[PDB]
Amino acid sequence: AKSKNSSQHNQSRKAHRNGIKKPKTQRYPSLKGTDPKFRRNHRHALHGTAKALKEFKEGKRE
Amino acid sequence: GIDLRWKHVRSSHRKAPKSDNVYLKLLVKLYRFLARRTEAPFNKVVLRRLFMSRINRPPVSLSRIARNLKNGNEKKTVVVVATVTDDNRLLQVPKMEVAALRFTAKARARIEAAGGRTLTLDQLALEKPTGANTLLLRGPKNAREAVKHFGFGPHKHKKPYVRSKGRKFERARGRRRSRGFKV
Amino acid sequence: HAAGLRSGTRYAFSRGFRKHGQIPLSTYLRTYRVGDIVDIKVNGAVQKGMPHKFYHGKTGVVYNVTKSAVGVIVYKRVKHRYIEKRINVRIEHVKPSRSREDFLRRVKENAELKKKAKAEGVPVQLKRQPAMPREAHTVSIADNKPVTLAPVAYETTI
Amino acid sequence: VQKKNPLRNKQIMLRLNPYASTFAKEKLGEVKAEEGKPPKVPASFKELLHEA
Amino acid sequence: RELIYKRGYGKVNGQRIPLTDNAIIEENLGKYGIICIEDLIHEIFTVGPNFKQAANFLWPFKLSNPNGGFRPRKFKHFIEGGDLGNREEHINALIRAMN
Amino acid sequence: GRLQEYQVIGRHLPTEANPNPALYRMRIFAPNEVVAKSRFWYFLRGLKKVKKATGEIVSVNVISEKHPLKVKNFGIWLRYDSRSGTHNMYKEYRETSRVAAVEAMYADMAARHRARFRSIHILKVVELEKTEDVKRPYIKQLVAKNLSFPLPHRVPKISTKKIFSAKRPSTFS
Amino acid sequence: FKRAEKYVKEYREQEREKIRLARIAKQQGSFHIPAEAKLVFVIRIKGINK
RNA sequence: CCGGGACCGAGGACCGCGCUCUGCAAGGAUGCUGGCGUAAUGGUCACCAGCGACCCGUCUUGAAACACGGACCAAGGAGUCA
RNA sequence: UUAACUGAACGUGGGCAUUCGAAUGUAUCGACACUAGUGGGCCAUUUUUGGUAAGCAGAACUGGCGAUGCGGGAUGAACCG
RNA sequence: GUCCCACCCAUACCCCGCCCUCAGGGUAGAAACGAUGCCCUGAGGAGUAGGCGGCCGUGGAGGUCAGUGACGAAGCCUAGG
Ligand SMILES: [Mg+2]
Ligand SMILES: [Mg+2]
Ligand SMILES: [Mg+2]
Ligand SMILES: [Mg+2]
Ligand SMILES: [Mg+2]
Ligand SMILES: [Mg+2]
Ligand SMILES: [Mg+2]
Ligand SMILES: [Mg+2]
Ligand SMILES: [Mg+2]
Ligand SMILES: [Mg+2]
Ligand SMILES: [Mg+2]
Ligand SMILES: [Mg+2]
Ligand SMILES: [Mg+2]
Ligand SMILES: [Mg+2]
Ligand SMILES: [Mg+2]
Ligand SMILES: [Mg+2]
Ligand SMILES: [Mg+2]
Ligand SMILES: [Mg+2]
Ligand SMILES: [Mg+2]
Ligand SMILES: [Mg+2]
Ligand SMILES: [Mg+2]
Ligand SMILES: [Mg+2]
Ligand SMILES: [Mg+2]
Ligand SMILES: [Mg+2]
Ligand SMILES: [Mg+2]
Ligand SMILES: [Mg+2]
Ligand SMILES: [Mg+2]
Ligand SMILES: [Mg+2]
Ligand SMILES: [Mg+2]
Ligand SMILES: [Mg+2]
Ligand SMILES: [Mg+2]
Ligand SMILES: [Mg+2]
Ligand SMILES: [Mg+2]
Ligand SMILES: [Mg+2]
Ligand SMILES: [Mg+2]
Ligand SMILES: [Mg+2]
Repeated sequence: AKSKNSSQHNQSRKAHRNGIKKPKTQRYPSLKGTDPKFRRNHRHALHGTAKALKEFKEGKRE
Repeated sequence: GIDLRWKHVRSSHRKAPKSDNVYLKLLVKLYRFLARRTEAPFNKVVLRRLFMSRINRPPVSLSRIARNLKNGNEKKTVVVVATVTDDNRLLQVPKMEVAALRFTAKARARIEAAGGRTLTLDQLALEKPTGANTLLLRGPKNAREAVKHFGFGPHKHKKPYVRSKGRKFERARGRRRSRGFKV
Repeated sequence: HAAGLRSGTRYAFSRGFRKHGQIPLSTYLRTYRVGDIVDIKVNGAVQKGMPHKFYHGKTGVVYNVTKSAVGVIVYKRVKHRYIEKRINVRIEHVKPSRSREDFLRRVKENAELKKKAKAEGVPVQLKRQPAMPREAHTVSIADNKPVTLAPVAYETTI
Repeated sequence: VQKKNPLRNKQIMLRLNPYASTFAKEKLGEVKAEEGKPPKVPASFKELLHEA
Repeated sequence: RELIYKRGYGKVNGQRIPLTDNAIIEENLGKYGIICIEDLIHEIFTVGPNFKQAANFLWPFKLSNPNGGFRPRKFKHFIEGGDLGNREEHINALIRAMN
Repeated sequence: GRLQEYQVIGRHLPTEANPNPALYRMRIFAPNEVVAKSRFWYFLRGLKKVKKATGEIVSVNVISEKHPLKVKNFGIWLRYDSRSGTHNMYKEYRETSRVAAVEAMYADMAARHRARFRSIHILKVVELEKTEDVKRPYIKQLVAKNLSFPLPHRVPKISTKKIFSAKRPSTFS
Repeated sequence: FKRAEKYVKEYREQEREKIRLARIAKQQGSFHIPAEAKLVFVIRIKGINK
């Protein structure tokens, strides 16, 4: 027999029952999808920055 | 009518231990009194952790204690509301004063042989009623086989429920491109 | 019925009246940085790098910069949750957004207001207030005699 | 244990506002307007009022 | 004045506490210069700089139905002859009946 | 209802391009000043390009009847909406005040043409100074010379709680 | 006590000042537009259904 | 500022805000008096009276249904174990 | 990456507040685990599509009945309160 | 048809008592407490499918009540509490 085809009648209320969850933002976003050349350079830039920061405490004194 | 979204909402945290241990009940009474009559947040945290289930009190190993004993924490009293276990990988146990819910036999023996000291939580309450000069430690909560299965789904890299491991168990059609698609 | 990619984009993706043909080159001359806030507006004359019709008229944050396109983060409402979508959009469909210009001008105005208030010894008001009810005032009818109006009688105009 | 209306219980009223007794005694609710012969309403005002 | 004096309740630690003493008002609003019920009334009536704090400290007033009733049909606008909307100064009679 | 004539003076909000805007005055018959201001804004929307949001009320005053103890004839020109169109009609009343004339007008329109308050526009209310400018026979017969009449078949006043009477009442007083 | 005394005096003076400003405008032949209301009391009159 | 009426008396040493301060109407009723001391109050049952009140279970969007099962009663009777 | 320290990204060090930069509320924030029933719906305002129309058939938003008693509409799943 | 006054009553609103639920506090140099108790305060209460908690009842087992009973156990009847 025939029946109802489709409906969105109750969906808004069901969605709002426990709130519309918006994923919280973070200080450091994922570098996924970023330009691989930029990622490759950024890796070594971070390496050098950490090395320089450690030498600063150990006697480099920048 | 009053038009409230929430009514009779119960607190989602434990208010007492589900355990029937008589000595745990005595310890809970002691730390209830301490948390009521002292300003120290340490006592309240200890009291709340005394209610917790075993999975909420993962074990802490001697090596985990030794990691946190570094960088100016050598003379602090280690407080673990959990079981303290031994670690074979740690060959030299540093001198330490640890108050824990319980110790394994090997952990207690090695702590005492290294010149350290072992305390119960009531002894800790006696000597440091406000938790002064204490280092409060927790074990790895997520380091558990069951947690590896939680949230299994596409592109989530969790552990499936399988009876065995091998080429014939969940490794074809849905896991490689040579069998239609991968996950 | 159909559910193709560009279904229902007859007017949204079309170029306006007397807006066809050559594309101004300031679009290509603009520069974008990661973290910039951009408005997405699909240009119908550029079929490469076209975002889906959902993202037409949406505002997002640049998360990736490439040779001729930018990656934009948008938040899309599906069922009871928000999903973080990442779209690669060519520059022709991207415009820098004024959605933060008021705040970006207010921050520096507040900085100068703070330094001037500290110099002058009197605090000022940094936060914006909503429109307040009007104060008491006097209106003189000298050379402004009120004009008496009455409702007009009905009559046909056809 | 019992909320007492200060508008009915004078003791509660004096507890909350010690100035209530002085207000009642000095009759600050019956202060009459300052003296002075009132100026009459201007003829322009009256003409505008009855203009139409 | 009458609303604060008769139906005055403060939100103290999430609880609805009757304003039977000036100590409660001083304890919950003393940092804003409000230490008495007359101070609270003055702040509300004059819309002072701490009107937000005073009004939010006041628990929402729970009035009774008006002693003389409403207009014949109360769910039209006041202009149409009902009770909804802005009746301006005429809300004082409604407050006197409802309070 | 029980009405009162209000002089309502309003104004467009002053702007830089138009300081000191024109002041508009209307005479509004309303139960209260809230309704008076509402009707003022309604008619000013009808007549000029001014709204309540883009304007303000300069003044609201009560226009009392200057001789409420003198009997007068009033002519009211009004525009009203029927079920099938809009019409203008002129009617006459015999009252001691403009407010009373307007109340009688509202009751009479409701009684004879089923016209509600929402569908009537009072174009003009004028006190007819003379006698020969009275145009309606139902006012002429009241202003007839040496007018006097009896009150036949008048029912005596009996308390509604006096259910039973021991003698049959008379209707001659 | 002193604060309440000051408040009572302030209320009376504000009322009298409004009255005298309106009167002086009327005398000078102008209209005094009073300040728009700064406080409202709002009462929920309908129920919680529909 | 004066009256007239109704319903109610929660708590149980003091503690507090206070006032018109030897005291008080101020963090919840006391004082005086009368009749009776028993079926008097009160409970239960039967009946009359005023108002109210469709037959349960079930499937169902919708059951009092002109939808199905049920004449009545006792006992048995259906999420167990590995 | 640029002709180049000149940019990009991430930082070190120093400074800001006589005011953390609209309103209102916060009578609840977030994460996790395990699992029930449901997956025939129907009615109403407004917008509607097919149909001459239907107590007909099909959709959008919101509110309802289902799952809900109570006062009113005599009588009623949905109307008013 | 319009306008006005008084009045009638819902399980709604306001004040008070009580029940429960939820929440927030106090309570040991213990004259101390079914601390799983007591004391103080505030708010809330519809519900099919369904979930959870607490309790009542039945056959049998261990411990205990130095338990009840032929001077009457169990069962059964009872406009008696
Ligand atoms: Mg079928
Ligand atoms: Mg279906
Ligand atoms: Mg939930
Ligand atoms: Mg309730
Ligand atoms: Mg993916
Ligand atoms: Mg092959
Ligand atoms: Mg193959
Ligand atoms: Mg109370
Ligand atoms: Mg004079
Ligand atoms: Mg009455
Ligand atoms: Mg009514
Ligand atoms: Mg009896
Ligand atoms: Mg009967
Ligand atoms: Mg009946
Ligand atoms: Mg059927
Ligand atoms: Mg049935
Ligand atoms: Mg039938
Ligand atoms: Mg059937
Ligand atoms: Mg069948
Ligand atoms: Mg049968
Ligand atoms: Mg048997
Ligand atoms: Mg049986
Ligand atoms: Mg499911
Ligand atoms: Mg299906
Ligand atoms: Mg399912
Ligand atoms: Mg169906
Ligand atoms: Mg239909
Ligand atoms: Mg059908
Ligand atoms: Mg059903
Ligand atoms: Mg209902
Ligand atoms: Mg009914
Ligand atoms: Mg029907
Ligand atoms: Mg209650
Ligand atoms: Mg319930
Ligand atoms: Mg058996
Ligand atoms: Mg026997």
